[PDB]
Amino acid sequence: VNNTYRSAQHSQALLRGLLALRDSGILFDVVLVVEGRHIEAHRILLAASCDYFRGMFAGGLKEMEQEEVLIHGVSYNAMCQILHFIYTSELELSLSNVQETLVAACQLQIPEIIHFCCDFLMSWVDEENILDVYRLAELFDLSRLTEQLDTYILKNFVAFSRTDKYRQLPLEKVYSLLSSNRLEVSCETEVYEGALLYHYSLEQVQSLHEPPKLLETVRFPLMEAEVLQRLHDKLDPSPLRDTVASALMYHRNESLQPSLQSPQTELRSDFQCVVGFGGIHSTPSTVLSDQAKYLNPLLGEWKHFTASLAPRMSNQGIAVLNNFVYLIGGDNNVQGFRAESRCWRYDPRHNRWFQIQSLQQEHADLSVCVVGRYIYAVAGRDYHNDLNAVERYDPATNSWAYVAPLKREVYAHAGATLEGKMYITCGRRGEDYLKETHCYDPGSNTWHTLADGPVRRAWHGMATLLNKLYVIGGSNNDAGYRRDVHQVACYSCTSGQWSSVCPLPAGHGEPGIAVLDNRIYVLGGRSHNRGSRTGYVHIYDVEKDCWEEGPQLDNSISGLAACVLTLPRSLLLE
Amino acid sequence: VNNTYRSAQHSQALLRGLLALRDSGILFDVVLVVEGRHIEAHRILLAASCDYFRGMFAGGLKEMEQEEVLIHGVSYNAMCQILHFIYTSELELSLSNVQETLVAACQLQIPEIIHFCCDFLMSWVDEENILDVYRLAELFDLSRLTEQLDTYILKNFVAFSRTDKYRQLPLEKVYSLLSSNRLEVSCETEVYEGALLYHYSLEQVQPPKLLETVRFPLMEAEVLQRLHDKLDPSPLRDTVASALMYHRNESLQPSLQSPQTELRSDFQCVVGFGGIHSTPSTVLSDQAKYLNPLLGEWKHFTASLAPRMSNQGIAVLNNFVYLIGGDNNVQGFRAESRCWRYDPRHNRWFQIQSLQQEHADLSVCVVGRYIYAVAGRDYHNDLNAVERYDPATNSWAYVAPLKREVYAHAGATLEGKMYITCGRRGEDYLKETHCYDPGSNTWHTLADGPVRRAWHGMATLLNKLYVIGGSNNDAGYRRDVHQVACYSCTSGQWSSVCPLPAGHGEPGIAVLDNRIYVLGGRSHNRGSRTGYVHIYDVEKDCWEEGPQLDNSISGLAACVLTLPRSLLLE
Repeated sequence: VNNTYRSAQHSQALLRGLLALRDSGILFDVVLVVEGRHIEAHRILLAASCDYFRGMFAGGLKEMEQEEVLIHGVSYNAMCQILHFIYTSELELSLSNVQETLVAACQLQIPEIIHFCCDFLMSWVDEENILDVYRLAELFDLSRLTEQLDTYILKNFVAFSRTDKYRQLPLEKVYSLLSSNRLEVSCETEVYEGALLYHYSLEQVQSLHEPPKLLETVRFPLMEAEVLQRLHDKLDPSPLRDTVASALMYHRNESLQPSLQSPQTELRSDFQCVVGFGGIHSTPSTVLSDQAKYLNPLLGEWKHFTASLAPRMSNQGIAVLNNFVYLIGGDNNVQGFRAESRCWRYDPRHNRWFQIQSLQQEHADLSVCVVGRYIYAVAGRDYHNDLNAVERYDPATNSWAYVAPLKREVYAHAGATLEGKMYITCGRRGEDYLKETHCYDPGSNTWHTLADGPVRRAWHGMATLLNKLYVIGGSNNDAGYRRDVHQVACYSCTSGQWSSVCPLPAGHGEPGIAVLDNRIYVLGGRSHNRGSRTGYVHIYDVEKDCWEEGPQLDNSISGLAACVLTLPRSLLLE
Repeated sequence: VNNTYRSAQHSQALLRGLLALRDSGILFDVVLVVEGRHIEAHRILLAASCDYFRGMFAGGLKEMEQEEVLIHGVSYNAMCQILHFIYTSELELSLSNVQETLVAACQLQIPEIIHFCCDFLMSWVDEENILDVYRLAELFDLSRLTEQLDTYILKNFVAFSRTDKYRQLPLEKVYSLLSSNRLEVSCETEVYEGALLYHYSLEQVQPPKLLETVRFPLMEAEVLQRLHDKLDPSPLRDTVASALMYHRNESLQPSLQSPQTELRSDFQCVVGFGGIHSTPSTVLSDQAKYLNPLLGEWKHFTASLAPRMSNQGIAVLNNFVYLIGGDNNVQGFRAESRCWRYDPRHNRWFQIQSLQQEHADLSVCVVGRYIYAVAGRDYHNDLNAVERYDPATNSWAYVAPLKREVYAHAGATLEGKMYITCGRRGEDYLKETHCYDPGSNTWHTLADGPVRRAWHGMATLLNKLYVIGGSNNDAGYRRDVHQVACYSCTSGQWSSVCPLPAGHGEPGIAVLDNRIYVLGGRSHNRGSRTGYVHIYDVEKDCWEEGPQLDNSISGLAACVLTLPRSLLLE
């Protein structure tokens, strides 16, 4: 209790001394007189906040070496306002003096006070003072006022469309703002109405003869199919007609929609709230869940979502391509060994669903990584046993493309392509437990040597987090007994070294990779020591290097996987 | 409506500005020449560099507004220390700047500097620097290190007998520690010998007001009785004899209150033990954990032989509770055979004699020869036999009928005074409301309740009992009654309070530093008890998270006794 600390009450003592000196009419070093009115404040705090004011007050003239200080060749009102704002830490503005006060604060290099005043003015801006906001922002050129004005425009464009403010606003700026995928919109009809109001008189709307350039900013494929068809029915021959035809073709060819992507088919919404799909939860019975109810660590609470057309599959392989989550196969050995062939792919970005037919693949409980237009499948099993003959397939073309066969038979194992190279580690060839790890690169179409796991575990899948094999621990009876692995370490096979990563609090093989807010979150699996599924998950980031309590899942489940995707504002609206 | 935001890095900016002003060589307003030495510096920076300089030379007095300032007792060492502290922004002591600072601070008339030097010497006190530490302690004798110095002197009295630090050590603190009985000690055999050796020399073992300043009867006499028997005669032996009869007076513990039997400390709170919990949690409460305000949580401890009583009565009569039987049929009847009484004054508990009639959930006042109960009733039904409950004497005798027919009613001593509002004929709401005070044992005249409302939640509002609104099926829905009726004879005016969301029917009454807390309640809409505890302060006009009990029980008795060592240590 004798460590040297840092003084923090010196400023309070200095302010108290300055106030005592000022109240007694002594130690008058800085004096400001405005129209015969005297204002008392502590000059110590004011002179210690910025350097421009200190240099102006004490440049070295005769004013700084006398009881009375005179400022010649300067503006008395601006200097007095700046000094008052710096000393009293308050922004006293009016309906017409807001711009002058903001300019005075900016001249004093006060970011916090100026930003607070600008935010207060924006939040208390009347309709009759609309012209007093844009002009003030243009004249002041504040680093924060422009952003506040842009946010207000983006949030009140709907209200401005009805009023004449939309007409007064620049057309080029409005078009540029609409082009960016950040504006808050509800329906394509509203966007079209806003574009028409920007490109035509508001009174006229309440002229489609001339196709404006800003009309192309509206995403035709993102509109409703019926609405798009109705618009194209009366659409005259023009670039808008071509866009409508392209959108109609994309809608009618939804089977190959991912292969017919266009620059105008981009979404614009959220991106977090990872929503889990599938999986088998022991509580209250072994059934394939079809609801979207997860626990997003970023939000700090359980994720809320509505699963529409969610397939009833457990531990299904999840592959994300073109920002779309696809589920292929999926063993259901929890309720009994039975191979699953039917598979479906969802397209939340396109607001539709696709029934991707799957070919006859002799694999179960296998993970397929879609790298580019081709995919590779590893692990797998025969009809009643495991096998080492791994055959890949391409979901894009439903073709059984040839891939590198597995080095050893894998039972309930997984394999993912790290930096475009499939990796297989641990595993168990039936009763025998495999330990050698082979990283068969899909590009080379052959097996290759890879670094063995730091801990001699079995039935552990291979996952690629941050371009590294972030898998450690594992808990299964294939190691010899139901004994927990007391040694946990992260050995990067790609780098051939024990790269530093976040240690796993619990060891579980075949963990589902889930990245949210740059945090390596792994859940699911079963603990041999506990003799059941693990319902505890921790969301910790090695990069953050912060230890805290991760969100708890709603129920204990196994074989749950998730991926990063853009979520709509409807989920956050509830 | 202006607000003021202060950054946490402004101290560094102020220091940088002061350094820039000092290094500029300009903006000098005060010029002082002392001992023929001429320097240029800022007056504000110089004042802020030191601590006592700002309060001495910048106090706004006549000397602070003069060209020349007179300084007496200021040596070059003090100026060098101030300059070093200003330059390095560090304030600490070392092995080469300890004695010099203490010597130079004696003539500076700075109490803060002397106290800081004494604290630094105490934090760096070794066997080779005993004289310097003693000199620093004598120079300052800070009020914060006095207790530590006294404890160190007492624990090493053998060495302190010949050491000069004993004369400079505090005497009042040592005397207070010696007479104290709550001090942390792992034993009472070697500790007693050490205390005896510290207080008096070994030769004595083998007028003065300080000698009589020790309150032997107030402290624990159980361990000091043997020492006092062999000691000289004193008038403190009467308390030991008086307390001897209290061992065989467990039944009459509240009646045996004595002037020296006052309640030690004011550590009154709510303990999540006792009572019968039926809704909304089907878990029996057994952990007797006491919340620690220093720790902020009720840490678990070894609750060996803890008093486990179920559906026990709750009363506040001079920190002593007396009750007979127990009935909680409104929230679920539960037969129990364990009866416990909370007596923090005696720091002991005993099994009281069970009365013939199980009458409880009423107001018990420590008046007369025994505690009196207002009429009586069975566990859940009214009975034609009227008797008074006397658990202390276990005497079942017929009593006169009460003026108002009340069975299983609710009553408590609010703020140490008995009060009753409206009434209820058990679990069935009635139409006639009469306020009978259990303390007076008579139907005192009061204002008639215009609205048939009862079994509401009562809290401490305007230092008086107040019932506002209510929650029952008499209004036809689960709404709030706009009319609020409160009887405050002492206040003389109605106390406005927010309506109680949960009704309080025959619950335990607890006072914790004039802060009413409600656990459980009555929820007619849910068909069970309240699964959450909420406090609705009228002044706050908002819902705040109060102390959440471990078990959401209703009418759970609170026991105050000696806490476990692990629980006390938190």
